[PDB]
Amino acid sequence: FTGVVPILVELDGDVNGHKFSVRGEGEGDATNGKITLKLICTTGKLPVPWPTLVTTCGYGVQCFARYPDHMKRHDFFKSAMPEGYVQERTISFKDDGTFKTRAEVKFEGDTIVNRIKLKGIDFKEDGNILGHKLEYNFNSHKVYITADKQKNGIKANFKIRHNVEDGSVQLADHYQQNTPIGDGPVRLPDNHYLSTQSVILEDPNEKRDHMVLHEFVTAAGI
Repeated sequence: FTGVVPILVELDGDVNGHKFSVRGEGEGDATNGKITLKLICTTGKLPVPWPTLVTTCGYGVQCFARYPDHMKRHDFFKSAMPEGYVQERTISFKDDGTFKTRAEVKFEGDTIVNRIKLKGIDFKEDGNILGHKLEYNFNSHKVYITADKQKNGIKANFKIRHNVEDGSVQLADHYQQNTPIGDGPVRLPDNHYLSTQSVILEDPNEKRDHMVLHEFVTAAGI
């Protein structure tokens, strides 16, 4: 992770029966804590607004967080490489439905690959998610990481705030658990967080339903 590593993202999902697939490619720079991704919906029109997938694909790969020198001891993500780790989540949108996600992150050659299955249920058809009322941007968060010795992994907790067009804010509770795939020693961390910032852009020469994602993540709190 000292250099620039290519990324591959594969997502197969169905939210309230609408099946969709999303494929993306980009590169992460852990040294500077940067991520860039172009993600494209291959099945046509995305049932859900793009920001709701930012965490799934984007916060999907968190190896590329920049852990400062005095905190390098707590970096589970890089510590689990190259065998990889499993990333499981329940994302519950307040007063609406629920994402439940299983993802595997590992190296396949010089490339890091993020493979996800997503299944969402109980969404209002005129609610903020299925009716596409979310603004095409993303807010700044704190991913609170904590150790789970019993599962030899970590747990994560954060509240994502999705800006709504009318000025309101759609809250999304993330409950995340990570487990390493490899038999080796991974170090399980003291309490800390990952402060995240994101911008969401467009490729003008891309006409398929897509999103261009930038992430900026640095660890803090020790």
